[PDB]
Amino acid sequence: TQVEFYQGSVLNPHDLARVKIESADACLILANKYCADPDAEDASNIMRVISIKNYHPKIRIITQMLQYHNKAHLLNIPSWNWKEGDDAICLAELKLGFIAQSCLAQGLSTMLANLFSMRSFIKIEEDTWQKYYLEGVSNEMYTEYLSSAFVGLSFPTVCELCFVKLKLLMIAIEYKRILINPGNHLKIQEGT
Amino acid sequence: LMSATYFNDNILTLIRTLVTGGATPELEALIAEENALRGGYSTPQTLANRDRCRVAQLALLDGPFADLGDGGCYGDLFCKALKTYNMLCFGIYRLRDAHLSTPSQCTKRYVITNPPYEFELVPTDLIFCLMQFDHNAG
Amino acid sequence: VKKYDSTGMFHWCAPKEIEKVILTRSEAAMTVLSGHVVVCIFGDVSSALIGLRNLVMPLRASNFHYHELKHIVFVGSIEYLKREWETLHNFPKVSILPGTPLSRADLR
Amino acid sequence: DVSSALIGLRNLVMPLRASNFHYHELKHIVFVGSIEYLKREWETLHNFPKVSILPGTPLSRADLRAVNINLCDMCVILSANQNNIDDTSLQDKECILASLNIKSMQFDD
Ligand SMILES: [Ca+2]
Ligand SMILES: [Mg+2]
Repeated sequence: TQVEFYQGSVLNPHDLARVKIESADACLILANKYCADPDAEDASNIMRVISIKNYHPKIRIITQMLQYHNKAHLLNIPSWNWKEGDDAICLAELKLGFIAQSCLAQGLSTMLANLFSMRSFIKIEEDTWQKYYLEGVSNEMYTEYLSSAFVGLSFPTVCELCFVKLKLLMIAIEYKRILINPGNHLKIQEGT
Repeated sequence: LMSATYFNDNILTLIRTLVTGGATPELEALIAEENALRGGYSTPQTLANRDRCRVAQLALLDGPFADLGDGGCYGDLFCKALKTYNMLCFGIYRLRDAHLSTPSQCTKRYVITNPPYEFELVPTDLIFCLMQFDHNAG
Repeated sequence: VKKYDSTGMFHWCAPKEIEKVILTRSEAAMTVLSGHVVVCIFGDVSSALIGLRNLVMPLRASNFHYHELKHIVFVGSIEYLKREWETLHNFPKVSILPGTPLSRADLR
Repeated sequence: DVSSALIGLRNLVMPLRASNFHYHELKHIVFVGSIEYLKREWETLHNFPKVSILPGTPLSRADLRAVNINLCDMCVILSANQNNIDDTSLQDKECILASLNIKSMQFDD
């Protein structure tokens, strides 16, 4: 009841019309990260993007790019708009950024990776390292518009109130834009 | 990332500004225009928007965290650090054999994400920290 | 001479010559490298590129103190380094060492 | 690239030089591409005037700004990779990419 499949090529406009792409909320393109020739796969994804933008230019595209120089080609497409949500997740760029962040602080790559991954709540009877690790990993990063009761306070105050009362930990907010761990001088507002 | 990139469109730019270090769209526009990075003369305006929170790790073995780290709970240390140093602890970088009674020579540590308030803390633990910045340290 | 980006949240310096920052066996021997970052590249003439700019870009974020920056050294076979150097000649504190990362003498 | 085939660009410039047009109506010719292919085919293009060669890639915006593409009389796009690429839909790689790149270009006047 959640997944349907259809046979067709992205380069064919009729197949794109069959799946009612004009009413689709987004289009997701997956890449073969283990191809023998990365350039060929990057180019094939480039023309998949070209075809889907040719059919519907306003559709949202979330696609993987194996290389940064091939990623820069997408920025030259007239329909490729970052404001709309055209997200070219660059595997090489993000992996190198994670490696550099691990260089700044070891063990941060796994901390970031486990946040994006949806994990259940698993317990282990015996006291091992895996028990504590699985307890930690079960936490994911979510986003929510905050309540109006908090308005009129500072971000650290709301952090303490959420951690002590609601058992919730805040890392970033929006100021009336994304602000990561804003200082005590910033004040929360309505619709945060 | 895809699912996380779909259910919240700002996740990718948050990752790029927390990992790459503030990849503003002006820089992306410049890169797309030039296909590379070129030199330029200094501008005094580049010294006011650099005050952010840096990510790093800090040790509980010494310093003012030792007293609360000698058998204390995670919640008390987190609350005290948040109150005092504008800290934000989102995980513990704990040695694999730290919880074991037998003292080993192992050094590598694992990550526990978002430990509870009543979580028992070990003095030899490392925690992940978000700090401020000062512009006159050079 | 560009030490901050247009927004002003990054570190950078003037371009340098290819041989200006390359350290040989002896040049690495006298020059003491401590508190730095080692990066071991494997590849050959037919190997593909990587895009190492994003590996060094966040290390240059300006929300860190300048004295907290880290030297960067790369170790690999000189063919691949000279192949990709066209995109890495504009960054400072970048050393290139020909050879193989499997050699113990190079790592010493 | 180095393995790409030749084109025979003489007939591209030959009719522009027809003498039934006024001399002041002639047009400068600039080519943009990777210097390997240009030095490969230059043996048949060293005898013509008003012919500029620019190393690089046509997908680069800076190169097109240097050429002053917005001021040109006409821009044409040719790919020698139309033969080495096996997949039919992929032989129009660079032509389509560069066409969309120039179409999406923004210019200030
Ligand atoms: Ca969970
Ligand atoms: Mg159904």
